[PDB]
Amino acid sequence: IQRPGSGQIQLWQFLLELLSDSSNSSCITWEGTNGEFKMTDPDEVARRWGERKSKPNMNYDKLSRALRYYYDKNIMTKVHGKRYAYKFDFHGIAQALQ
Amino acid sequence: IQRPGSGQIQLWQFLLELLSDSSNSSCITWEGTNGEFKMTDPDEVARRWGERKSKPNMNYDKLSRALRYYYDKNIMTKVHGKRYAYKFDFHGIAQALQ
Repeated sequence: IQRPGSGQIQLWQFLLELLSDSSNSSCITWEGTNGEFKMTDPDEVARRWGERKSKPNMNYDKLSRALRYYYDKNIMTKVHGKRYAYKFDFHGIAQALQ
Repeated sequence: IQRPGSGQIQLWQFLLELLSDSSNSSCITWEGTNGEFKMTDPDEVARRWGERKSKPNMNYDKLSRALRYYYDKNIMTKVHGKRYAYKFDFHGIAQALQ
């Protein structure tokens, strides 16, 4: 776990940070089913990630590629049939906290 | 979030810590459905919590009462139809990380 709001934060924790504050819902919001979320403005999520990390040329293409990497790590999966929807895996997140 | 293994740890984080290590499965284990777990030896979980917190007279009666408190906080719910089964709520856990 890194310090909330920090530049060293990992992507999984950054998305949980944005989700924890309902005022972010115009760009990213919980869906209601445990751990499932949707990027209501995926370009805005990518912009905010770019700004946190000060990474030039960050965009949704790059953000989605990073999210795909979490599947193998058991930290997240995509949700099919929905737009820009993903689901956190509690089993990998618990490990990521230690 | 507190330091893993610390005496100051909260109950929700202590249970995630035990769950993160599959070798604990004789007393507490993931069920497979996202966030659901079962206390395969609830008295052993209570003993380990008692030992972490150095709380005399800790027992399953007291542990279960603490778990009930998390329902109102949106951190956990009981699972009906199953023995000693509970489910973490990602929505309250995300907040608990900030």
